[PDB]
Amino acid sequence: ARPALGVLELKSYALGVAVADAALRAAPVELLKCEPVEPGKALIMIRGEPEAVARAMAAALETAKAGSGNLIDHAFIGRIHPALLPFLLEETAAPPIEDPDEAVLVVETKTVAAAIEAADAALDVAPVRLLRMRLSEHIGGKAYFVLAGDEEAVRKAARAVRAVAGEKLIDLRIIPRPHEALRGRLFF
Amino acid sequence: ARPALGVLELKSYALGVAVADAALRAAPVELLKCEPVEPGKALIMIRGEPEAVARAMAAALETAKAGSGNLIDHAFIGRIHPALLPFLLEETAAPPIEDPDEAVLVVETKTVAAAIEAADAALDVAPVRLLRMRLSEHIGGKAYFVLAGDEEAVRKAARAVRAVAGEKLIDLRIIPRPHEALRGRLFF
Amino acid sequence: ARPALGVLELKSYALGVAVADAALRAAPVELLKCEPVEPGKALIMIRGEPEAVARAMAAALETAKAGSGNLIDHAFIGRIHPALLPFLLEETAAPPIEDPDEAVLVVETKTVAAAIEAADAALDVAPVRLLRMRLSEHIGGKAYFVLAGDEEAVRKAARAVRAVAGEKLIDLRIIPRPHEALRGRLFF
Amino acid sequence: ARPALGVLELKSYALGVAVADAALRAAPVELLKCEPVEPGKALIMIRGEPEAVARAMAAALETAKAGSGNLIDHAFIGRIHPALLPFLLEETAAPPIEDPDEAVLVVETKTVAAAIEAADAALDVAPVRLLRMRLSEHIGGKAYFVLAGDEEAVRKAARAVRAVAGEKLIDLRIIPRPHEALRGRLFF
Amino acid sequence: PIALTVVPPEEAEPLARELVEAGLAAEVLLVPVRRIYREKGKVREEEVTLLLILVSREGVPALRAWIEARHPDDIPLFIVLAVDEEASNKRYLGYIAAETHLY
Amino acid sequence: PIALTVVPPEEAEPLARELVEAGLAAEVLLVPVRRIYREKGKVREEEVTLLLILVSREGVPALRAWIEARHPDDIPLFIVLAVDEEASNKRYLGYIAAETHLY
Amino acid sequence: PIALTVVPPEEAEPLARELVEAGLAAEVLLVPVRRIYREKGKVREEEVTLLLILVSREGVPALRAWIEARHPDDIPLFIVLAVDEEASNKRYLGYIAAETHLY
Amino acid sequence: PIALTVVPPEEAEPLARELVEAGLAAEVLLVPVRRIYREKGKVREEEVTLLLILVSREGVPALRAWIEARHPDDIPLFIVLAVDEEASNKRYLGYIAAETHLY
Amino acid sequence: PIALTVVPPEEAEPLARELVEAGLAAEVLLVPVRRIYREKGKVREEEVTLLLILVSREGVPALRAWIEARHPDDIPLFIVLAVDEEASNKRYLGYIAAETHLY
Amino acid sequence: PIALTVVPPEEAEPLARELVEAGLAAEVLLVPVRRIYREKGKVREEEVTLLLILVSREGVPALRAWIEARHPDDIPLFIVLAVDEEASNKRYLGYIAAETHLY
Repeated sequence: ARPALGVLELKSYALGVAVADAALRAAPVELLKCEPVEPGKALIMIRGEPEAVARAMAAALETAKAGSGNLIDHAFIGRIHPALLPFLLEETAAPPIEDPDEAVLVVETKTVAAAIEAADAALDVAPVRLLRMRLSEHIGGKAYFVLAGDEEAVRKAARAVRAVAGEKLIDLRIIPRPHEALRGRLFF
Repeated sequence: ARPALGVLELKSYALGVAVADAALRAAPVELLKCEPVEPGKALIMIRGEPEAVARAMAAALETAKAGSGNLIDHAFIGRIHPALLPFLLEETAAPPIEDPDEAVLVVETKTVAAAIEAADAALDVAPVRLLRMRLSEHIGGKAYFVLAGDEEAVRKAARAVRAVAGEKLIDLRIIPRPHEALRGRLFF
Repeated sequence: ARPALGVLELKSYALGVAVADAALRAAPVELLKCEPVEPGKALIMIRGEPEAVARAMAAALETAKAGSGNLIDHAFIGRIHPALLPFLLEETAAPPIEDPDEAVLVVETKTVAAAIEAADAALDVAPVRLLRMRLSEHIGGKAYFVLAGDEEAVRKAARAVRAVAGEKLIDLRIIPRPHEALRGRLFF
Repeated sequence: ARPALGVLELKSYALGVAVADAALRAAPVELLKCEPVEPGKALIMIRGEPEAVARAMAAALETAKAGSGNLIDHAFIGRIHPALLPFLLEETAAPPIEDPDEAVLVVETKTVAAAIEAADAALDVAPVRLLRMRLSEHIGGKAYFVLAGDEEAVRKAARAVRAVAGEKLIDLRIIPRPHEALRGRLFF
Repeated sequence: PIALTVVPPEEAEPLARELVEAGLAAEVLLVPVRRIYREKGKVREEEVTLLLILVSREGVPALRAWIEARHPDDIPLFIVLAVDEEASNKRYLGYIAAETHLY
Repeated sequence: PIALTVVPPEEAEPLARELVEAGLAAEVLLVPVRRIYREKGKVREEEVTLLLILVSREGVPALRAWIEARHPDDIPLFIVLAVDEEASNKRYLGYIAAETHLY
Repeated sequence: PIALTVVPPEEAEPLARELVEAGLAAEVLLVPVRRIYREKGKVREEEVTLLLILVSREGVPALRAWIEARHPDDIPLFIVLAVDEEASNKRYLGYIAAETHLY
Repeated sequence: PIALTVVPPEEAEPLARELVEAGLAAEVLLVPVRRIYREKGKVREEEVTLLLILVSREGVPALRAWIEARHPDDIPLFIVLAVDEEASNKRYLGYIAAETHLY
Repeated sequence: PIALTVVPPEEAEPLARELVEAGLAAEVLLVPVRRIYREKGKVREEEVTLLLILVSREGVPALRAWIEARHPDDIPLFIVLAVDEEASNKRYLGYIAAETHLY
Repeated sequence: PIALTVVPPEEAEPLARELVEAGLAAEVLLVPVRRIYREKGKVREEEVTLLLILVSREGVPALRAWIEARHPDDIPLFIVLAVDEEASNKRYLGYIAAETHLY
């Protein structure tokens, strides 16, 4: 439910396959992702125990030094939130509309690693819910997610998101009461 | 058959959700589209009565001023052509080859709003037919459409298209007699 | 099994339809491809007899001079390798893992024409196998392929690939022994 | 055996004589060096007790403010290593080859002060030996030294040298087993 | 960042609790130190408490204004330490920013 | 740089010794502090130990990964302080870099 | 800035008083810490005192030279912390600069 | 590129075969030419063999070193011709690069 | 430029005449050479004919396409040599360009 | 560079010897080739000799002027090949430059 996670982004798919092989050889982890994404990057995701994933991440970072400037971002979370896993495993269902009075927060970042880190921090701090999470899928390389909750909770999580994301944040918007027509598409 | 239409393009999906909410609250319209498109834009489409759609477009433009320079294009048509609607509603069928001697005109523009405006103007002016209409779908953010008719009619519509599109036109080509092998793919 | 092949890349889809029509009219060839691809290009592929395909390629190059600087790349192969055809025709199956000790070579290029030329040269020179071949499909306009064989054979083919591709090569990597988890995704 | 040392480098020999006079007047120290060196610098070295040398260094730094930007580097060591002194006093003998299996570390820096500081730090940290030490003598203004020891000891000292030297390091190389012909010239 | 202030040992916890419960700081650590300073040209010696305050970059101006508008002595100690954010735990920096209620 | 973490007083020395003997840090200083923090909207009060870890600029990523992969609490405290290297003792900075075994 | 040095507990106050009364530092805070370090490849454990020295940017070179010309051990600890001056109390920074007699 | 050397007619094939079988050149063509040159100020006339060597851009330095370290005469003929690669058959250039074993 | 191809000795003149009379080349020179190449890892030896084709810069793409669409072997030899036009006879370069009928 | 001219087989050696002994070229190689060309719209066929002239970059203008001021046919063949000097034997390039007497 709460394993460790490691994320790497590289400019080359060829170096991505080399990096993934080094990570898999170093420690007994499970490869969640190794594929090219927009706009011509490579995304690698692993999971397992915190010590094994840390060992694999160190080995993968060693190999990436072969490509001068080929590393875009990376992250490592020692214990992922339970709400993050269904969206990463790609097997998920649309959450119900438990409260029509909930506000929404829409966040978009440049990198996948920044999005996963900011979402995990926001979920751990404020009492909010994750409605949507899209990871660089035909949107020009950006990533975005949507959080739901009260107005005070959402503004608290906006503070956490702004701090974690840093200079990789593209935009952040809070909508106090979504319309009925919008609520159908957002809650998906 | 001939309602009003309003189109907005924005650089941010977060501001797109805010703009869509303001438009829906202002007037009783129907939201046709609110989604991210290539290369990282947001597309919003509404329909209804001319006065309601004009009211919603004014309100949406007010909200877009929050994002400094976030508005890319917009348009508002008081009465859409009957031939445009099946392609916008996404439920359409391949038109038949009513005349093999028809010429074709292929037009591509930078923005979706310019394409819809140019197509509506060309259809209202010259006696031509709309064969295809693709709106920023994995083609690097461009949009394109294909018109069919006689040679004189097609060159008349090319004049209208060049005037309406303006500086958002990318290319324009007239093919006097398409080959049999090409005619299959074009008429789709 | 081994016909001739001709490839053209253009910046405009409108000029792509014009170029395809001229090529089809010049010689009795078969149109394999005419579509827009990322990041806003046009790809045209034909096949037939070497003399007919050469005639069509000459005519198509004449039309492309109308677009000043619109030609990106082109190639013409007098006899394609038998292993290339299933990947170009899009009807292919995942090759079996005939030897777990095989090394892999991952190559990515800027253009489709460079990828097809480099793959054909490498297959003709060294005793290697083609595992995967992706032609500008939602990866930011790049193309890539994967070759498999012994270590000596793979390094021989890397020399051929570097020479043919030239300045259109993006990256090239040799992985001596892929992991079991990686081998599943690579051999696809 | 272990007195204090102070080093100053200046762009002008005329200001070097002024600085040396101020330092000598301030405290009872011994002038080890006052001469022009390549590529047109001035080198001043003093020795004595830690409090006297600190007093002289403060006075010398006051005078150097007359020359705007004339100070290149300076350093002050409260207790020099016993192995440094024979090379600074210029009366030294070639160390014997106590172990042919020793590795060597060759370090070159831009300034004399950086070389003396890095050598003293490396000698204090790891169990290594100083074989050679040349201080800006017809080599274009650079300085270099050579250390000898085991492989683990030499790599430990390389870490210390990189930290102390900082941006004044030019190159650093570790040779695991020097050849017999090279060993004659290196051990000199 | 981290802000350092020095207060007499008696008013350490009252100030710290009132600083946290008012939302001006996410966290406070208290260290009993021994202070050597010059008063009227003579070296004195007193026992004080050192406060390490964890606040966000946006709550610093409110914290400084709140401190010297209430600090007992004539010249309050208030030093802000630069924190290297790229090598720090980013999820804790988010916790610091969220628990510093702007109000 | 200097890294600050907070641990309960019982597991301070075991963590510090295991951190140094494994080559992840050249030196550790332990300070008993008193912690005031907000838990469930109420101001709490606990006794902890503050760890000042002296590590090189290259051993920081290994130290951060080692800390939060083993830290007990949900959000570990890990703050890295910027050190002005031009005014510091350069021979100690070399000692820090050499005693931080990369492994 | 703030300079950190570590001395044995016996010579803490004598060094601090002599450092302040000589005008080399405006203020010194003394903290009893517990030190874990590696000596001859074995993890040792000793009790020391941590000195937090408040000095101006101009008195740093005199302070560093004064410290390592008199420090007992072979490699003295001397780390200078970068202070963010724009968010700090500016009237205290003036007090620090004025009480650091250049001499 | 293409490299041109001139050798006496007897040692043409032995040199060519030994050059190809050692992987220093992908291909060699041999042409019997007639040579007119000046020796000791007098125009001479001899029969030789012209070698056209097809090698890659990376195997040129090894080929030149191999040639003049073994060439009989005092000043060996070794001229490299620039090849326009954009108008040449690219699949043959790949064959040349692959058959020139770097070793 | 000058293009070099290698063909078996029997089909040399038929190919050359058909190449000139079709306007694809202004001029062809035929040289009987002796070819040493590696086939299946063994050094072979065959007699061929070397073709030196004089064509203009505009007729090169048509010539290359015409050659490999009709060349017998699997990998045809087609190398284009760069010609220094500023030092060459310019009236012959005009003859080459005029006799290469674009068609 | 290398210059190529074509002459009838009878006047090959007289022209080559007179070209070398006059100092206009360091070296000449003679190859009997077979020429296919178009005369009056009909493909003809004649036997000629191909001359490969080794001259320096400074003796080229004198060589071209000397050739077409004495060449029999109306449009003389004179093509200069670009030589890649960085990968060629530099001591032979010096021999070529020294044996091309400027006069």
